Amino acid sequence: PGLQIYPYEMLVVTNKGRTKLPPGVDRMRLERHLSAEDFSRVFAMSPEEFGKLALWKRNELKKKASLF
Repeated sequence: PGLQIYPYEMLVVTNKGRTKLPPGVDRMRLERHLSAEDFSRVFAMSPEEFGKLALWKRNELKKKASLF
């Protein structure tokens, strides 16, 4: 049960505004939207690298992507 992969930019809100996230988004878990080509290109790590990381490192990274 995972959220559909979004083309990052689909969630990469670049203009404040209380915008609404795609039908089924996870703030603290936005990464679940980043495609493998996006996660790996976003966090320079294998989508998996994350599936094995921690909540902290994950946070320190997600913030690097703005998916936090």
